[PDB]
Amino acid sequence: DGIPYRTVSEWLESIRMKRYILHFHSAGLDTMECVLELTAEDLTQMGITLPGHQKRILCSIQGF
Repeated sequence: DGIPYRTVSEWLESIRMKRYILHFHSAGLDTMECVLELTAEDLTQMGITLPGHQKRILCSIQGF
């Protein structure tokens, strides 16, 4: 598996981005497996638009 978090929630808590939990559920991103291919364009369309926040989420994913 190799993903260091069990749930999108626990993952988001870890990077202090749990404010965006509802955004992930809205986009039907409910398991960790779903988040692996996110780009900045996908985050934008999720309504996660701030660069800093994108960087935070995307680096975390590369870091898995």
